[PDB]
Amino acid sequence: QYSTEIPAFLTSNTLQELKLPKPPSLPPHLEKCILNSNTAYKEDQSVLPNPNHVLLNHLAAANTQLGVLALSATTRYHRKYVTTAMFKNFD
Amino acid sequence: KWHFGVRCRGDAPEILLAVYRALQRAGAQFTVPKPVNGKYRSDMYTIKSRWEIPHCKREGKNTYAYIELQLYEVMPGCFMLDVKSNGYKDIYSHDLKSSFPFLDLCAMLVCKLFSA
Amino acid sequence: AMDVQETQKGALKEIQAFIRSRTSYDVLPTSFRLIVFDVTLFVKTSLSLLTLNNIVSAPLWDSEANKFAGLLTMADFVNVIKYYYQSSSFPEAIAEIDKFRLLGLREVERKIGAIPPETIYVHPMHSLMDACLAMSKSRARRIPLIDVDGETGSEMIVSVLTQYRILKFISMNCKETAMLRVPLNQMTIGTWSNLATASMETKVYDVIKMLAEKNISAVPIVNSEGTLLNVYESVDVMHLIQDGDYSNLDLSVGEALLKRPANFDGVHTCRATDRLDGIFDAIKHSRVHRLFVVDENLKLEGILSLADILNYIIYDKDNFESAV
Ligand SMILES: Nc1ncnc2c1ncn2[C@@H]1O[C@H](COP(=O)(O)OP(=O)(O)O)[C@@H](O)[C@H]1O
Ligand SMILES: Nc1ncnc2c1ncn2[C@@H]1O[C@H](COP(=O)(O)OP(=O)(O)O)[C@@H](O)[C@H]1O
Repeated sequence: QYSTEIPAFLTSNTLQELKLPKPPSLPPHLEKCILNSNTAYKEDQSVLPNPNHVLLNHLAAANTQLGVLALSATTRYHRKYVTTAMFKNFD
Repeated sequence: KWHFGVRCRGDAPEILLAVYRALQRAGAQFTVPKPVNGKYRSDMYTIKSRWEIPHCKREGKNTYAYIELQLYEVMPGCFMLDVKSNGYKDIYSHDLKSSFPFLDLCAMLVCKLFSA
Repeated sequence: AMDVQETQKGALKEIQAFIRSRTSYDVLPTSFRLIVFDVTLFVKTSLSLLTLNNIVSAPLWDSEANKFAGLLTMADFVNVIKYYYQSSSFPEAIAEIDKFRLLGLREVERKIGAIPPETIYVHPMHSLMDACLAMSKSRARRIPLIDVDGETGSEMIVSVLTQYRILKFISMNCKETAMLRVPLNQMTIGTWSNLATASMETKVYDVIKMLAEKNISAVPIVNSEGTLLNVYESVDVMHLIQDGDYSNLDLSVGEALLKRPANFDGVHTCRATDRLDGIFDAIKHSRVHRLFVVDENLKLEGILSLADILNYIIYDKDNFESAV
């Protein structure tokens, strides 16, 4: 069931307040991003290890010092994996 | 340097608010918490959104993109806002999983979170 | 079938058959990275991103349409520079580049003749032969593998295939490379006259004009005696302009070759008596982009290029530089 409007209670506002639940803690598998792996320039620097089929399609991000956005996701193409890394402006 | 999602600091529902507003500014649509009689349930930090895909909107095709967000406490005071793709579906028929436009949308979202 | 040049004859036959029976998909590693730029990135940024990620090329994404927007390679820069040198009476006009977004660089090229009107690529599930024919129909030395997600109509850039990685693939997968035992000087292959050559004294922009005019990816540097010393590659141009110093173009080749990081695929040489069997082996274990053919005393005789080799196996028996 979708919706277009900001839930009201998140403007009460807002300390006071319910003393609402925490989100769950970070599970161990999002601790590591395969992009940080370049075992491979020996000699094909594009090779990554096999991903982990839980983490297909999760956005990852990275600091550039260049004033653009670094984004990436991993996906199955037929039986092979493509991690695409996008460099993109903000405007 | 690479890590999943986008980092967040501060107050958990303060961040939940910002994400909600950020969706609203992109024109995404979203699920919303529903309490247990009381009483807000921890899954409120699980947001399913739906995004009209602009270049399909340009044809005038009704094709949508499904994106799930999830908050996780990392340290005390530090959070990962995790973003994952549930795929695309047009209102019609009749089996690739591209990262696009999923990545172009996370790009939009991130612009909204920051221009806030 | 049972002697050199009749054994080679047959061996080539298997190799093309091998080529046709595979797809571009098949060449790809089972899990790899692909770096993609927004077409609206500024030129300086994109240069900084190639170097930092250690790449010489990247496919462009037109993100509003979700469409592949061209392939960015050192050729784009080599062609714009040539143009400015041949046309502008103003040496500092070249500096202007830095203001361009990749999209506006591509328009200048479009307007200037330097780019094809529609936009070369292949389906990754089609035949590997498809990839070669195209890369040899245009003299492009790499090609995008593009598919389409029918749920969105958006395009899916799967990979970019280089000539080098096709040949490596062939070297590792075809036993029959070892049966190509015919010396180069018997076959008809490579270029053996009218070499574009340069010396240390030569100016970089003259080397760049040679590169654009002959649609060649590299230029050998020789001494007065014509011994081979080194090479100046279109990828070398990237290292001179990376900091916005477009005056590094007036450097002599020698000066510019000192600014080169170690890193450098090296320069590969063979004798004229060398055969294709050994070369596929050099390829199997090392990153060769071309072979200079030399004599006892390192004197240049000719050039055996990757296109050259691909073209020899795939076929049955002044302006502008293509994607590099
Ligand atoms: N756009 C890109 N994204 C990711 N990796 C790339 C890209 N372009 C080149 N590479 C990688 O850089 C390395 C050097 O390749 P390159 O110089 O482009 O051609 P070649 O395939 O002849 O080595 C290879 O491991 C290749 O996979
Ligand atoms: N310096 C040169 N002079 C004349 N012809 C060349 C030169 N370098 C390469 N060629 C030839 O021109 C064509 C361009 O090949 P290409 O793959 O661009 O060469 P490379 O990548 O080694 O610079 C090929 O037929 C090649 O044999």
